[PDB]
Amino acid sequence: PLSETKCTLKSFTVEKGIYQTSNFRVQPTESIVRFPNITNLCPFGEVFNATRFASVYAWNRKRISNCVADYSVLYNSASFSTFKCYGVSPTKLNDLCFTNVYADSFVIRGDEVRQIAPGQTGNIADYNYKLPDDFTGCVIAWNSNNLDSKVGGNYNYLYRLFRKSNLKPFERDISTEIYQAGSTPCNGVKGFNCYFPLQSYGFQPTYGVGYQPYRVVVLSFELLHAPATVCGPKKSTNLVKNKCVNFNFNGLTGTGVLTESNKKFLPFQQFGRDIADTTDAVRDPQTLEILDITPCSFGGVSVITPGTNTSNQVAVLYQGVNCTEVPVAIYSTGSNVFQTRAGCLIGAEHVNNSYECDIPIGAGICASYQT
Amino acid sequence: NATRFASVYAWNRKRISNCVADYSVLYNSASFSTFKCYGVSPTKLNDLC
Amino acid sequence: TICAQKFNGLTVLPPLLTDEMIAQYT
Amino acid sequence: AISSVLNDILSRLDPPEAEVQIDRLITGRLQSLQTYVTQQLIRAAEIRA
Amino acid sequence: AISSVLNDILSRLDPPEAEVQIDRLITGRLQSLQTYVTQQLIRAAEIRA
Amino acid sequence: QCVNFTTRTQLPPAYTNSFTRGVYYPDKVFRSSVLHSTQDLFLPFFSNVTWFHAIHKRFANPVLPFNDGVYFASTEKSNIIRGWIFGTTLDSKTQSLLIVNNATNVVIKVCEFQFCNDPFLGVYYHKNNKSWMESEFRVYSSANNCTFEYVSQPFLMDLEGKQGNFKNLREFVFKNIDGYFKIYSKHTPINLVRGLPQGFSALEPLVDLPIGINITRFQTLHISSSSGWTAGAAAYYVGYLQPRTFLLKYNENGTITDAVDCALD
Repeated sequence: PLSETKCTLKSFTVEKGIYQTSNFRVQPTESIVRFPNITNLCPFGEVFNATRFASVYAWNRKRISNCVADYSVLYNSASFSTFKCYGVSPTKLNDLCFTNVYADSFVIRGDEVRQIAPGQTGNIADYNYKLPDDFTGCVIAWNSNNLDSKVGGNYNYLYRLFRKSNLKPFERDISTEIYQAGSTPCNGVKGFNCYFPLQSYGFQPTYGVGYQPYRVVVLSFELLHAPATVCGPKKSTNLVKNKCVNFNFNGLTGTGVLTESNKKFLPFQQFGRDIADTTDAVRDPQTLEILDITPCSFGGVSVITPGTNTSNQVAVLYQGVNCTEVPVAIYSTGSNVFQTRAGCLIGAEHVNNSYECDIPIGAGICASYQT
Repeated sequence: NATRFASVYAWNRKRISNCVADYSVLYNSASFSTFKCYGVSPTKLNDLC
Repeated sequence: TICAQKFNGLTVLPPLLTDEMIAQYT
Repeated sequence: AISSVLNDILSRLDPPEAEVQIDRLITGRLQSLQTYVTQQLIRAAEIRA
Repeated sequence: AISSVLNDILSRLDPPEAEVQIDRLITGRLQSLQTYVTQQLIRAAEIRA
Repeated sequence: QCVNFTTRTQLPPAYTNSFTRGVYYPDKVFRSSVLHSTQDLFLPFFSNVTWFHAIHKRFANPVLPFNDGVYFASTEKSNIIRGWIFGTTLDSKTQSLLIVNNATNVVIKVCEFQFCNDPFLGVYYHKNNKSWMESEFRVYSSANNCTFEYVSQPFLMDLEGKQGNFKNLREFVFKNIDGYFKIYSKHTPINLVRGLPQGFSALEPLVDLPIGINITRFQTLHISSSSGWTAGAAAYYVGYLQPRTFLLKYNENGTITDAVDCALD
């Protein structure tokens, strides 16, 4: 600590006084991981390995809930031509928890895939499938030419070429109403400057790379704003109390000391907040008990030193710290320990005889180097 | 709607001024294969000076 | 005539003259 | 930033995107400390007076 | 920013592009008014003295 | 089964002052001894709530619009009101929502229902055991594609008794937002004859079902020689939710005890 004061003051000589040095902070004893004991895996075989997808004008929307995800099977699959996320990293998906998950499944031409991304425009993004500017989620696609292409052209997949106005994010319009591009009104099936609104893709095995059919699944899930229904493949650990721990309760990551709380959460409630609108209590997601959350002790470290021209002996004040914490941080010899109202004072001898103040410690206490 | 345009090496340059335009006739017409803007949105042309 | 403050890195230091020491000078 | 909580940025984004979001929190939290210290220096002059 | 007028930013950039320039104008003007209030607090001590 | 109910008196629509009612817990977070400001779709304080009632002579089951979510309340004796119809077409062209609050639990079901013009429920009186038993649900003629179904936590509610004034106040909030249909509820004891009770209590959330259907209208479900009946006295109130900022007061036990409407005065 004397070399720490010389370092902090940028000087090889230090005058008699009390100087601030790197803050004391009690470290996690162990981690805690808690999630509900759900087992069944999500419908990723029925979403990504389905026999066929719908046309882009009638894109399918499947709900994924009450299941465990395994995104290493999907991301590591060589069949996927792109697996690109816009509000999460693909490697974080297995280390992450999901509120609501929706799979949007449809087929488009590889040249049109460029319009599926958030913030885009053009006939696909404008008339059949738009993502929001701040889209959080992942776009997954693979070449399906062997599955969905025919030598004369598999025209069974359609898009929307005509529409009265542009559509909003995640709007789906299946309607086949005839569109009038000219100012003159029309009736029946077709006429001058009057068009059928949908158009078929020219899906042929002779098409160049980009002109071939790609199957697209877009995961448009939401994070950290509602009760979770899809989750990472994490095993729940044992739960401990009366110790400083790195806890995680259904994604509630933090470091603190857990204790049994008297806060009466209502049947619909799971997390408890303080006047500052921050979490101060949590109900365990598997065992229905409420734990009071308080972070570990920490504060500045003050070094008390006579002059360098006097002595190399120094004393250390752990500000805002209960003495209990010192042996926990196994000066650990002690036999000079004393709890002051400023914090835990170590390396200094407590003397009952009152003297005039020399080096100020705080809360009525002062130190000095004496015989 | 002119009868014919010039060769691209001698492209014609006509001045449009002291008049009111109606860009809904051009943008909404199905006869046009390309209507691409690069410093304005095609939807803004009718709400623009 | 506090807990959240210390929990967010805010530390309040005690005065050198306590509420009795200030009253003793008075 | 996408979240006020540094752990929610680090739990969702890699080393490239997480630093971009965290720099928003560093600049804003840094401005909040300069605002607090400026108000405390100006109020300290009132208490000195 | 591109322009100090917010209507010029809104009438030009797309919604996703305008947020960047608007953030520059908001942050800058937050510093402008913060600097004003700071100097007014400094001068307030002079007039109070 | 479906029957055209013609026995009823025609009166103009009545309105009453909602003192401080229509507040609910907007989130699932515990708070205590704090003042928290929040904006959500609540019934505005001191607003004109529309009044409907069944008498002797009266039996209100009309189709009413459902705009931005609706506050429902019921002043009751003898448990006569038994449920609600929510939907857009209500005739099997689309899905529709049926909610019934029977003697034991709340049941929620979404089908391509073909509803009756005048729907009602029925109870067997003194059938052998000498106890009144809910046994009839004459509300829809067909249900072609029942996609969603939910059953609440069970409870015990009686089907018998007679009193000179209304004793139970049952309050509900129904919202249909971004495909998620939310139900909030609270029960409060009262001593009133024919007016909206003066008081304050916050509604606890019950269930949030992702039903994904359009609800634009609703219709009440009341409990009853093949037509004509005596309607047991019961009354309910309909108000529409508005986006309003409130300052909420949490007590030591974490219960909202008071609230301030930021646009009131």
